[PDB]
Amino acid sequence: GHQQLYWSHPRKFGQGSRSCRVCSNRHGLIRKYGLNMCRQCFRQYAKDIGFIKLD
Amino acid sequence: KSYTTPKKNKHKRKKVKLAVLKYYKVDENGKISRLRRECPSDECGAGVFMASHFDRHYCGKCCLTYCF
Amino acid sequence: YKIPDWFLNRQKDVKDGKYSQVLANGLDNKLREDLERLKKIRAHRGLRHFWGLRVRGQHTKTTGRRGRT
Amino acid sequence: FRKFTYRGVDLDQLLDMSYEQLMQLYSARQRRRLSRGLRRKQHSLLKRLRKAKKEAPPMEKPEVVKTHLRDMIILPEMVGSMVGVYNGKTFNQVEIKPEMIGHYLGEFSITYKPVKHGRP
Amino acid sequence: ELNEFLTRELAEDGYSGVEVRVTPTRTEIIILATRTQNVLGEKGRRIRELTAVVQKRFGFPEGSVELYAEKVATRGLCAIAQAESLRYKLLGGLAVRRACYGVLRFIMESGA
Amino acid sequence: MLMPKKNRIAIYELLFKEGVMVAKKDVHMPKHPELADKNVPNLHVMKAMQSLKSRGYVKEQFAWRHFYWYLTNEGIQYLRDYLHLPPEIVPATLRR
Amino acid sequence: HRIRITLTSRNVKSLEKVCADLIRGAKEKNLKVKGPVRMPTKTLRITTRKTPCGEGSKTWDRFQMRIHKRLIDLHSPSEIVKQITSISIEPGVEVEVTIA
RNA sequence: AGCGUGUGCCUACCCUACGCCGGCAGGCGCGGGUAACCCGUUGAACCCCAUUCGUGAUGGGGAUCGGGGAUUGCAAUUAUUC
RNA sequence: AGGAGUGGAGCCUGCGGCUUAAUUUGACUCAACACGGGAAACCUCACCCGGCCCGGACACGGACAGGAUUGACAGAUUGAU
Ligand SMILES: [Zn+2]
Repeated sequence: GHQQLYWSHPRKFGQGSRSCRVCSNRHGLIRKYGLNMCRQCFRQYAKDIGFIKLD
Repeated sequence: KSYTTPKKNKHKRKKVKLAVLKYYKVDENGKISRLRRECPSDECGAGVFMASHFDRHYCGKCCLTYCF
Repeated sequence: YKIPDWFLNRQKDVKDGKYSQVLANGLDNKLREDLERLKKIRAHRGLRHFWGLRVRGQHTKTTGRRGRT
Repeated sequence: FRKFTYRGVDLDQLLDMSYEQLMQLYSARQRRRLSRGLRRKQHSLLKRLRKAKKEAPPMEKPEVVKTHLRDMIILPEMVGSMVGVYNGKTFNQVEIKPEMIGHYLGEFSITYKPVKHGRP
Repeated sequence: ELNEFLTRELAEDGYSGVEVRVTPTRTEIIILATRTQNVLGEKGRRIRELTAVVQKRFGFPEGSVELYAEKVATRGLCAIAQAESLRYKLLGGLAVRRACYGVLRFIMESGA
Repeated sequence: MLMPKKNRIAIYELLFKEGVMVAKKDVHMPKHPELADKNVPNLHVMKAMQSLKSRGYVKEQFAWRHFYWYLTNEGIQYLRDYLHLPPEIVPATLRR
Repeated sequence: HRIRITLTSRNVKSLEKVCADLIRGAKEKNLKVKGPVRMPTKTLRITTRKTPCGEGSKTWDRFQMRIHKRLIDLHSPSEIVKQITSISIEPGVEVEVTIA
């Protein structure tokens, strides 16, 4: 009943199957290399990982 | 608040007091008897009874309805 | 006369299902009866054809000014 | 009065005829619709719908059932009934012609009304 | 993630920085703060508590990490510690001008 | 809020041996990772130990998508009162 | 008999000085060793916008690692290789070993 | 030719050579790669050589529209895409 | 001094306006208009039409083992076992 009403829409694909690992949002994700996080949290936490500006 | 659509309530449990009287019966001696059948499933207990409707019945954890 | 079945302009017709290669009057009459079939059956594509707009479902907010004034 | 024929087969021998050759007789879209396993993992709505269409009233006007699903493939077993269909706000009470076969139920349910332009 | 976790944690102990040293069968990390007698807790309770926290959270086998605690020398030359000290001074209701003059006087007394 | 009675006792006894547990911030995925030997939900655990936070036995602070929790002397006293164990046994949080 | 030592890091000076440490240890142990060979450094390019909102001039930021990789071949028994990789461990570099 | 990319914590969606079926998009086994190793000596386009076309809204241009066949997905009608 | 162009033709996309149960909204000279990394079939979703669950912790006063609620099969019901 309610337990199968809660699980009706599969999450095997689409934008809803992933979100940002910090701010928990579903816009502007980075799926490269397993970051799985949005571009502006990436800008906030870029240089601590090692993403340093040379180019 | 009071909208255009009227409010409809859920399945309210009526206070059916002294339902234990419907579990068993007392004869002249100390022997016991029942008016409800026994579910033989392993998921059902040995003391768990089964419902009483006009045509069929209904189990507890089993939810099997034996129909002819 | 050794022509493949997929090399035709009309395959699996609605009336007989045979593989027919229509001609100019034939294609004109078949398009006319198909348009009147959708108009009689009252589908979305028939309504778009009766109104005289696009049937393939694309944007026409900005384009399509050549239909009328 | 004309004996109408759909894809070269008449109504009786498309009515009593089996599902896999029906899928063969259909087009490419309906072939993939019916050839992707059992319609039970997600199409229980369609299952209950065509069984509620399968139960039949006596000889009068047919019963009305309402659908919230516009992606129905028309079958020979459910043709000739009276079905209302949801478009988003109201229900479009429409009749099933014998020539519905091969289409979708959403095509015959118009959603947006035609527009009219006055003074911008 | 570990740096964000420790900045969320040690808001009153004056956290400065962390380093991760790789070693087989020993995931050695060293914490750094402006005070070492408060990060351990009572008889070193909080340090092994957060050791159990990171061993349960990050999926490592038990006993992999062993967290030490080192007091940073020349605390006035670290921007994190001075910013946290100024935040602590502002949180006490002090005026911004006197606190700013005090921290800049301490910074120039440190030798910057 | 209809937690089975075995679940709260299971949460309390896993909390007794190690005085911290972690929870991913998600009320949708039900299966707890390191409670793989039994069917234990996640939102029920979250709401129950949030009620423990509301009482004040534990201390709760937030993270990226995870939770962390603490056990004080009053918290382990309440846990020993609830589980009905003598004070001769000590949790590993307060031990070397 | 053919043990292969793979070294990867991000800083180049620490990696070259620990490669010098390995080659000097192999020289003082008086065994046949081969010098390091340099793979091309794979760049880690991710380009993203600057502003959070959708206002302003279209400006972009470019970020990079410099993954420098070297590997050496040791014609030596495994026990001395195990004690060399047990000693002299730094957080700058990463030591990977394999055998087939 | 050169930047690159390529089997994943929640996850299950990777890159494809080789051998058959089919005009075609596509289908099954067959193997490698956690990557200077395998796709891949990445036989790319433009360009070059030889016929056909001959100033014509024309073999330029391909909008609009009808039918049929495939893959993705739990589902494509308001043509998903080809 | 020039070269390539745009603005003219068709198409894609965005904005204004009209219409709509709803056509969600920010941004209007450089310094907005293929911008929000916005190529939206479902999630996205913030808009509308419909019905369920609480995801109202904790204190105070009522209720309580004789009982405080959830979990449904026969036939009507939207939309659904
Ligand atoms: Zn039973």
